Amino acid sequence: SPQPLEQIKLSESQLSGRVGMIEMDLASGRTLTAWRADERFPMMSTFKVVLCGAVLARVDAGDEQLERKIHYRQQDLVDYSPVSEKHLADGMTVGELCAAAITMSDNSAANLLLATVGGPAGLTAFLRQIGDNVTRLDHALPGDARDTTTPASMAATLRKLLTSQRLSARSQRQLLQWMVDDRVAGPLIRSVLPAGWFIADKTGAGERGARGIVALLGPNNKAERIVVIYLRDTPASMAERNQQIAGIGAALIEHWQR
Ligand SMILES: OC[C@H]1O[C@H](O[C@H]2[C@H](O)[C@@H](O)[C@H](OCCCCCCC3CCCCC3)O[C@@H]2CO)[C@H](O)[C@@H](O)[C@@H]1O
Ligand SMILES: *C(=O)/C=C/N[C@@H](C(=O)O)[C@](C)(COC(=O)CCCC(=O)O)S(=O)O
Repeated sequence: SPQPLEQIKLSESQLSGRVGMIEMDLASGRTLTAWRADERFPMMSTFKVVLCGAVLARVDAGDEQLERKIHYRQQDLVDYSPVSEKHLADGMTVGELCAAAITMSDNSAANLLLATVGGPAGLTAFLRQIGDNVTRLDHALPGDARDTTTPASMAATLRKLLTSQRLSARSQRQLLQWMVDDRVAGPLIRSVLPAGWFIADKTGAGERGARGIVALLGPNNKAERIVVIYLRDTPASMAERNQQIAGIGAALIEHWQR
């Protein structure tokens, strides 16, 4: 593979789309690679990690419990509810809702959780409170800033949730574990990663070719770096979008020591 930046450029050329990317040391926030890092991209399902960060902040504050059982009705379900559709009789705990939202991208779970943090306005206020003045949730054509972030903002926000003292030790540990447990792409990624490489992640997909991943990655079985990659405005097949992101991954892996 070529160098990371060379591969990012090749991916834009092949996809006819915009790629946005940050590679960041998790412990320190050192930025290693930045490409369109201040440009806006649709977050898609990647917002679910930030959502559950806000849920954990309420738990830490004494205003929520991960144990608390939420009962919901079939009429409350929205499109794509692979876990939540199974619990109409018995409900789900707030913690289970977060696990379903992050690890399965369960939309009904995310919707229920979003209500608890005061909707999109409430989540946006949470972001402003932790110093993210860029990311916004309002609920995919160009010029629409709704439900968007930048690679730099998302990376900084994820770092703050995972490592700063904004969340309790236990809550940091929980948020990381939900990402380790991703079922959408985690096992697939492991299957193609060389031995010794740690992965935790949340994926996203959307209209007009939108595709993305927020991940922790590193050799020696350590979450050494945050990697955020967003694609937008490409007509490419999902398989091709996946392959291009994987290719950027390969360039990082082959050329890690920078
Ligand atoms: O340094 C040489 C390494 O190169 C290859 O590994 C290949 C691997 O066989 C391939 O499957 C992967 O594809 C990349 C798959 C990445 C999966 C997605 C990555 C995500 C994670 C972070 C956020 C965005 C991308 O590339 C690497 C590097 O060439 C060899 O197989 C391996 O033995 C060796 O250790
Ligand atoms: C989050 O990114 C959601 C993406 N797409 C869903 C949606 O728009 O609600 C779909 C229902 C597809 O969902 C999936 O394939 C699950 C995995 C999505 C993910 O990568 O998180 S819609 O058909 O696009």
